[PDB]
Amino acid sequence: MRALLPYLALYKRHKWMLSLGIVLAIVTLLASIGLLTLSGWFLSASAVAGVAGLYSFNYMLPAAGVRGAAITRTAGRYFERLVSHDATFRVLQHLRIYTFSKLLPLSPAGLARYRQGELLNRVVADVDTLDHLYLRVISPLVGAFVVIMVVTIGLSFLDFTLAFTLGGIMLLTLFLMPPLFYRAGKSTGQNLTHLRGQYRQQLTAWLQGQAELTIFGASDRYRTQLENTEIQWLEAQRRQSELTALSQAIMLLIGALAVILMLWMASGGVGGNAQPGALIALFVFCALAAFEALAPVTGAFQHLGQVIASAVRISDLTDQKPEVTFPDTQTRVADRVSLTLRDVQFTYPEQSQQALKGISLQVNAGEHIAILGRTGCGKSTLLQQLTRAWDPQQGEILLNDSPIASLNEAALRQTISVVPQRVHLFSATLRDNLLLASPGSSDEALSEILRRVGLEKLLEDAGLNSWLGEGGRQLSGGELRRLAIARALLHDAPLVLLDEPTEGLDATTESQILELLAEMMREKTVLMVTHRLRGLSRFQQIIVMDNGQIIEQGTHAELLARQGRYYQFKQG
Amino acid sequence: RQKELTRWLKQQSVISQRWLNISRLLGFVSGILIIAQAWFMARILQHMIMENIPREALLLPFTLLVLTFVLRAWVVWLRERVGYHAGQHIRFAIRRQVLDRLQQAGPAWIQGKPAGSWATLVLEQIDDMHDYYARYLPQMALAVSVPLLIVVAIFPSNWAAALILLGTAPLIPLFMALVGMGAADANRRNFLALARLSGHFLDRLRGMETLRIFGRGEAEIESIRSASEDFRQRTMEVLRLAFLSSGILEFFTSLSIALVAVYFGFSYLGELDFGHYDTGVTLAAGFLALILAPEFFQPLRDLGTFYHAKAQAVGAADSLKTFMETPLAHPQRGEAELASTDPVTIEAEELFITSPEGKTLAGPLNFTLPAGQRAVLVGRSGSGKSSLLNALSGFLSYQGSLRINGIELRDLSPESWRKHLSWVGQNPQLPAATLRDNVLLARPDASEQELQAALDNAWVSEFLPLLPQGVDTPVQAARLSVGQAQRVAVARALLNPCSLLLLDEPAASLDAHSEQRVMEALNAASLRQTTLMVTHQLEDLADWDVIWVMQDGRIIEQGRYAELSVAGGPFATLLAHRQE
Ligand code: HEB
Ligand SMILES: Nc1ncnc2c1ncn2[C@@H]1O[C@H](COP(=O)(O)OP(=O)(O)NP(=O)(O)O)[C@@H](O)[C@H]1O
Ligand SMILES: Nc1ncnc2c1ncn2[C@@H]1O[C@H](COP(=O)(O)OP(=O)(O)NP(=O)(O)O)[C@@H](O)[C@H]1O
Ligand SMILES: [Mg+2]
Ligand SMILES: [Mg+2]
Repeated sequence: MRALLPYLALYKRHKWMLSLGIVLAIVTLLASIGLLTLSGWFLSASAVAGVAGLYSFNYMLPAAGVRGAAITRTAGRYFERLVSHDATFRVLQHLRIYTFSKLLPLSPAGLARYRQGELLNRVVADVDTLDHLYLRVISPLVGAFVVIMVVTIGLSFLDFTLAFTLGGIMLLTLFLMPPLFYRAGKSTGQNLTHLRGQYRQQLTAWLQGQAELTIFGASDRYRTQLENTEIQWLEAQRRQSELTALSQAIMLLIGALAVILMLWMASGGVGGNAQPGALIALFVFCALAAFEALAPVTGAFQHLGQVIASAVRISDLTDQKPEVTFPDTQTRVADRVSLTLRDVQFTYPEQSQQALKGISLQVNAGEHIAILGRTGCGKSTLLQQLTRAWDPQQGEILLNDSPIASLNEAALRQTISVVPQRVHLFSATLRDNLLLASPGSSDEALSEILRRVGLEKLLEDAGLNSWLGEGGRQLSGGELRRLAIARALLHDAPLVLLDEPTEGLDATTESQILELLAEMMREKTVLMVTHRLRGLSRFQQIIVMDNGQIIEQGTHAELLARQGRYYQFKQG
Repeated sequence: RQKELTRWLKQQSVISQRWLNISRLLGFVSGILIIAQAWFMARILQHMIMENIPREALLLPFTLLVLTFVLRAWVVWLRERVGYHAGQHIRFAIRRQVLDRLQQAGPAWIQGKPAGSWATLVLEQIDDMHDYYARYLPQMALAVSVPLLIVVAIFPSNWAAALILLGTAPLIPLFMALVGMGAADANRRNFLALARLSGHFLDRLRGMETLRIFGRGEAEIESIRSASEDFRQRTMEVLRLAFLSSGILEFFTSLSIALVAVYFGFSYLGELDFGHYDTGVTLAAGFLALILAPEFFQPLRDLGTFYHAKAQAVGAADSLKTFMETPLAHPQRGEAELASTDPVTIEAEELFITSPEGKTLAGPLNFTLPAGQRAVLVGRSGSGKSSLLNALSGFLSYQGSLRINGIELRDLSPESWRKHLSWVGQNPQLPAATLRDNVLLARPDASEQELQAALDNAWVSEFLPLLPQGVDTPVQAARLSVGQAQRVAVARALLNPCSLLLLDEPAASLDAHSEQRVMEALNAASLRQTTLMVTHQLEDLADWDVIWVMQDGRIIEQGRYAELSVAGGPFATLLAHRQE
């Protein structure tokens, strides 16, 4: 329960409404106990009085409590569900922002080891299970504590050796059972999230390699392997449901032990009088109705083990040290940046392959550059070095005759605008997908840039407010590439380095943007990286690299005239 | 059609009907024991309150009361283990049904979605339906047994008390169903706006690098703040009414304990006398109604707490029903088997090989490849070249007659045919534990000498020492470069002799060193058996016995390279490749 410390400090921001949602969970749980205890005594008090003493018996005060203890049992429950769900939703906001803030400096490098689709579905699932802490673990356990105390202090007035037994039995089952079952299920919980991940990798391997597995005959013996991890996985689940069933047979036997004891012990005498009279049904109906407060406690040993596991998975993810750090020094962003490389080497962490070995190049101001190479040659990795996603081992990068490690983080984003290979379409509006680049751009200027990229079709039917993204209006692959270039125009950086534009297009539209790149970014040092050769005559100093090293470079004619690698794979 | 989902879910229930009948049965035995432990308490309490009998005298009813609490605990333990066993029997049976569907559809349909997205449909969309069968559905059958048993056990004692509980029986569903109105006024206008805000956090996580590039990281936090806050106050218009349905149930369980207390409490006082059967109102007849009034509404209150069990299993069943119902074109299979391990001859005419959805992929085509002859297949991007290789592998269903060594393919048994077929593929996958099990995928029991020759022939040993753990290195663990993941996928293709070899694209997406290294091992490996290799580079194709050209799924060319090149008809050799 040490893992929860960074996240129990986010609750403290909303401590004064979390407690209100808890107090209502105590007033409601006290009306339920009070209504059944008062009614139980009232039947026994009146029946003992009988017909003979009906006039002396006052049936107007208890009948005023019942009218009151029933209007707080239903108004409290309605407000305990709102005020508690309201508090859970407000804590979620502080958890979404906290997770995003810590996962932001680690975005390219701290998450490269995992699977981005698989990881980011785990992180969203984890932040959801931290909300369960208040509703499933804290409110059921804190609320069940002060309910026991007040129904022990309250019944302490009538007698003490009795009210202590309810206090005793109900508090040990509150303090001893949640630990003794969390501890018992600790072994399977770690053995159940291991077999779930194991079954997920074996299923992904089976489904992906569905073409290779069938042909070589192995599609059957990797299904049996997959179906045998499931069998073990479904015994870890069973050993975990046989432990939720056991924690329900204990709270029902413990609840029996309290009722049987107050049926026996309260028979001897309640307080002074040896015969208790109606008070023997006040104790028994309190013992019977008090274990309503501890019904949520039965299942809170499981919902705690999930939050502990989730707080570990997300404190691990967000406590990684960033692979790059930016100086605090201020600087003035300057146009016409002349980028240079001097023998930068790079090896991805936990790996032996050198993904980028001994690459060096020179890009003067205004000098468009094209980098060409096969798939998996490390061209996009060279472009991660320039945006400071990683740091090159034993290398040196200079941006306008000064090291790029000396630029302020905010200033660096101003002097380098990139067009990512995987263009991302945020779910927000079109205006919010273009103000992404420049936040203060006017609505009119934002329209004409999107007009000049040749994406006029998006300006129809109130396009600037249309909801494109995951919700609807999904852009095609062809016109999603035109959107990224639109952002790189709003941002207006002196150096605009592109990563495989004109990829996945057709011949007629890829010549549109590739002309657009050299039409408006004439004053920019482009440094385009593509594996598709087209219209490279406008680019000077074409650079060809294979396997993380520049094979040969020069102007378009020079590699074509000279017998070289570029000339070789140009034709044929 | 949210009702049709629930209809489907209940349809799936029949798998473990023997287990959901014990849970239904034990919801009756656990309803009798609740009545027994209430009658015994009422009979014990009356004696010590009215007759002042000492506790040690009425020792027998205590023993039956203790024995009733032990039995009731045992049944609640029991019907939780039966309930789970019901749940993990539908899940174990749907998952097998889903996996069988995926295996039959073949690789052609699996590649329609990322393999991280077929795992949600199997790992999470299946596990989500557990709480609907383990907990919610047995509890739905406990919410009609115990309430009826409670009333039926009170009616002999006092029909007025049995009418206070049953009086709220029609008034509870009426008001909750009146709150159903308000779930069509708050979950209807907010259905859209509240669906653009569920994936608002994930979509900003998926694009952090895009946010980091433009430096908008600290200004998209305010967009999480302004979309999470709006999601809160959008979804309380729903919850300011959907919690009334909870308030109604908690109100009527308070009015039902109030009325039973007020009616009984006055009945002993003699103020009102209408309930009992003119036999006096014993105290036990009153305790038996206070002990059972919370129990009457207890299963229905717990059924409220199983909302999220129902909430998950309706979202999960949404995507599962569509998948299970889509029409698919699984390849037609037979039991014919050919025992000629020698190179086969493929013949085809009018092959309209068809994708799983039913759309035609490659149009009419006619060709013939004699045994021992290797035939490059070249064409423009998407011209039916890659599909023609799947069709010979069995992943696609064809229309016309195709013959393999004088026998048709559709009636050829895939398990026996694919023992004579070896292929590489484009974007090859290594679906095994290590780099040693991937090479030995054809025969896992291969000797070290045979494995060592395969690694050397495909030149896997060049990059082998510079790997961490050697030949047993796991492959997340050690991301082999594509130049090396294509050389282990080619040491596996030619590990064992075959009859037909199909190299989809061996030299593409490869570095300069492995290009001349793989092909050096795949020009020797293409002589031994018929090989239908597919490439886009014709620089060195003269040695190849035949060359085919496909455009828009139609084959248009034959003959060797020498006679075709000088032919100057539909020849793409003069066109410089654009994806190089
Ligand atoms: C729809 C929307 C919604 C949502 C979103 C939600 C979200 C949520 N939730 Fe909820 N709920 C609901 C709606 C809802 N909900 C309802 C309606 C109910 C009813 C129930 C009663 O009545 O009470 C509940 C109920 C409930 C409960 C109670 C039950 C028991 O006790 O077991 C709980 C605990 C919860 C938790 C929760 C959580 C944690 C969350 C996350 C944060 N929830
Ligand atoms: N995130 C990563 N973690 C570990 N190894 C990686 C990672 N990315 C790439 N590699 C390895 O190093 C190479 C880097 O490839 P990369 O330079 O990103 O490709 P590219 O030249 O951009 N071509 P493409 O994959 O088509 O976009 C890969 O082929 C792997 O061998
Ligand atoms: N599930 C599918 N399987 C095969 N083809 C599909 C599928 N869905 C759509 N298609 C289309 O089928 C047509 C045939 O493409 P295909 O012949 O497989 O291309 P290819 O030879 O793989 N091209 P390339 O890989 O660039 O050499 C194309 O229009 C595909 O986009
Ligand atoms: Mg790339
Ligand atoms: Mg292909």
